Amino acid sequence: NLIKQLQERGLVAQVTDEEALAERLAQGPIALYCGFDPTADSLHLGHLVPLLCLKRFQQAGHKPVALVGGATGLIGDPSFKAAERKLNTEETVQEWVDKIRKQVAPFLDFDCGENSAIAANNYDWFGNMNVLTFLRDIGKHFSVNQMINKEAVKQRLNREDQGISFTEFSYNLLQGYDFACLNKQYGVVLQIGGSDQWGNITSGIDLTRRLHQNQVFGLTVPLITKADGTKFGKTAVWLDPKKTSPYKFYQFWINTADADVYRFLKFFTFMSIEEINALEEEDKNSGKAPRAQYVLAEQVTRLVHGEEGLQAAKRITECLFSGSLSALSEADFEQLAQDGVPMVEMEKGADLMQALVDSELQPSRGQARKTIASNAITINGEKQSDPEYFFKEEERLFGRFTLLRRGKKNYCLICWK
Amino acid sequence: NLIKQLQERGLVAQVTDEEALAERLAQGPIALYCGFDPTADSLHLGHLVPLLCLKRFQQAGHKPVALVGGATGLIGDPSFKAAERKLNTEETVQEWVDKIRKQVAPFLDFDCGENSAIAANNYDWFGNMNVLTFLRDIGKHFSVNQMINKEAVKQRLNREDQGISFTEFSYNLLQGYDFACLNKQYGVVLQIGGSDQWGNITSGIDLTRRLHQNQVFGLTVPLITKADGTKFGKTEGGAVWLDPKKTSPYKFYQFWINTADADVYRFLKFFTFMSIEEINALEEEPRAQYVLAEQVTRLVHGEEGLQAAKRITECLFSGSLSALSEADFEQLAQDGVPMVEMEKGADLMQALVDSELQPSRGQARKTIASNAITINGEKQSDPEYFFKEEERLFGRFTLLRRGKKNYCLICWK
Ligand SMILES: Nc1ccn([C@@H]2O[C@H](COS(=O)(=O)NC(=O)[C@@H](N)Cc3ccc(O)cc3)[C@@H](O)[C@H]2O)c(=O)n1
Ligand SMILES: Nc1ccn([C@@H]2O[C@H](COS(=O)(=O)NC(=O)[C@@H](N)Cc3ccc(O)cc3)[C@@H](O)[C@H]2O)c(=O)n1
Ligand SMILES: [Cl-]
Repeated sequence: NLIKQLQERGLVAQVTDEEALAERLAQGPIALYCGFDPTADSLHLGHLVPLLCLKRFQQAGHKPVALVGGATGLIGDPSFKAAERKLNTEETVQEWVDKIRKQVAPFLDFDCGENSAIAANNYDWFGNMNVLTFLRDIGKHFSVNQMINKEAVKQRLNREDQGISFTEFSYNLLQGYDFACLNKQYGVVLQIGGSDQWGNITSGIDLTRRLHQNQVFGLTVPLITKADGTKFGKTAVWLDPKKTSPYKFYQFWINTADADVYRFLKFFTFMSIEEINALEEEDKNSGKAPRAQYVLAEQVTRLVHGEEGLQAAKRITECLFSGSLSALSEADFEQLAQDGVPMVEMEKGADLMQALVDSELQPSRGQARKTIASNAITINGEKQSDPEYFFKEEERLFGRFTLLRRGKKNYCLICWK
Repeated sequence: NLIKQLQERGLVAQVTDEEALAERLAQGPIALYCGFDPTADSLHLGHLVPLLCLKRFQQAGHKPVALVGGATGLIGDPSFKAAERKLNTEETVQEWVDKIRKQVAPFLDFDCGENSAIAANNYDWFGNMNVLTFLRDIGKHFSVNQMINKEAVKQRLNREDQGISFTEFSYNLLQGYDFACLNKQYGVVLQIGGSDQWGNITSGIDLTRRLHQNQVFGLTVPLITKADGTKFGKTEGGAVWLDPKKTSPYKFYQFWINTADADVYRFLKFFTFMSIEEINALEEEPRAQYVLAEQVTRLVHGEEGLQAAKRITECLFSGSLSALSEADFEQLAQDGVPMVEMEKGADLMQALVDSELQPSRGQARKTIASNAITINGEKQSDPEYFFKEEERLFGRFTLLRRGKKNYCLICWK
């Protein structure tokens, strides 16, 4: 029972007619879908949970359809968003569409027979639909009375100053129609998404019933919450390495709290529930701190960034920890400059004293002198006690980088020129 | 000032930026519009007041655009309507568009130089507009918070069972964009309509600022009211239509004759081109109901229509029918007097029973014997009487009267 398995991982927030759906799943393979709107040039961890759920359905023999919102990204989903978003250009949305389609593709199997993945784009049907056709054939089935009371938009109707345009208000109908379209095109009978998408999903179930007279289902995945109450992925943790480096991504998982690590293994990895429970039991019964954060970091970094990406994240982690930077490549230093450690700009010939001031590692030049004399500053992991020390020509790695460290953990990469 | 002249006729319910509109009108000809949606095969008396206002503006040198809602008629205006309307088909709406366009045309001048009237149809811009273009280019300028606060839809936003669909809720944007579209195509700077249209007009004014950076104005006419509080133009038969096949010229003329004294002077101002000074002079007296009937019947049905209405009224008052044509008896059969279809050979007693002028043959006999019945205006007091063939006028009609006023037209099969 796939639904029961997903429930056991904590991956089911809500599900329409659970018995009929589980009966349909047990009968044989179904076609299902999840949509992703292009509101940026990359997906982030928030999007990864339902994307991996598409893969979990596919592993059970079901056929996943990953829709990219070519049309809906030109409209804007207001679902649980406090403010109206500016419209993006057709040109920008198209660029993002191609980037998101290409980022999604490696997470699903496009070559496993009858249940092979499908890439879809709702611009295929909205790009040539007339307004009167939309208002009549689709709009007649929506009650504004019900629409204005939906949890996803109700708060936007409290104050006109923090209101909702007719454009964003119409979004719910567009997503509704997509479900009817995919049902007609591929026999899609299930739509999945994060919990904020419930209302957009249920509109699609109801519309499919009115237009195609078919029974379809919805299933939502919970929005990720931390046990301490703070906002998840607040450092967004992007999937694109040029937005969030494999090193920053790996470190994000390493620093998961003990209260979140087992839930996160369930949500973000393909480890069996038995292996995750064995790992939790081992951490519970070992007289030591948990090791689960290391397993989670390895699993998700390999999944998103491959073995190359995981090996770079570990190599960088190792070199920063050990102090020895000889193993680091220029590409590894580029990850550090991007987002791995705080970084600053400085011209070659600088004394160790002045490097510490602009990096915000020291308040003044007078303080810098005593901190060097106390043998508290390292240059590329080598202890340097001389206050009057100037960096050697071999110390500027790839003629552009030097890693400053004050104490055990305060870093600043200097990007030379 | 044309605005002040409309105000003294009581034709101004609301007007936007009034001092600026008055100054724009005084400077020279403007282009203005009023829209009419196809929800029937004919307009009715409710549509006449804004239609005549387009003519009032054209007489002052302005250029009227009479819009027929080929696209909006496929959507449905919910403004101050208690319930959701069923959608009409594209084929039905198109038939009605052509009928309404043809009905409107004689009221305006399409051949008077620069200010010649224009027939417009919003299907010309919405019939092919892409949904994403409409949602982005138009819908982004509309606040749902403002829309739900429009007076026209407040009664529909409290209970789902007396609710509003997304289709009817979008209507306000279509009418809003028509004003922007006409401003761009023709330099239209004013929209007029009944007072129920205020919210739809103001959305168009706002949208025109947002889209074209142009200042445009709105003016509404009051919804015609009756002093006694009852609905205007609601007769026993229903609405008072402009189409003579729905409401005969005679029935039309009689509706106006029977206007209450408390309404007649106000109605002369709304429905006629008589000067305000003459109406006020007429009030000093009444001839007003006859003047109102003559003016509005001539305006809607022409001189022929008015003459037919007067000739029928006179023949029915006098009982003398020789002046009636077969077309006049057709008006009587349609809606002029009660009518009954009968097989030839029926006796006078049976015609009285079948027409419900009498409850039984026995009673009919006494009523005939009492000299209460006329056949084509001639007394017939023989209770055993059978109609003569010559009494079937045009081989088809025989008008019966019981007492001095109860008519029934027999239409022979
Ligand atoms: N922090 C977050 C952010 C997003 N998500 C989930 O990720 C998925 C993609 O997020 S999204 O791109 O913002 N999605 C939307 O805006 C959806 N309206 C996209 C869409 C769905 C179906 C369709 O027919 C057309 C379009 C959705 O299922 C969200 O619920 C999430 O789970 N947690
Ligand atoms: N009893 C009545 C009935 C109608 N009217 C007035 O007659 C005019 C036509 O009536 S109507 O056909 O119901 N009008 C509508 O539905 C308008 N929404 C038609 C319309 C206007 C502008 C536009 O760009 C597109 C469409 C409108 O101005 C009404 O306010 C009136 O004054 N009294
Ligand atoms: Cl006879």
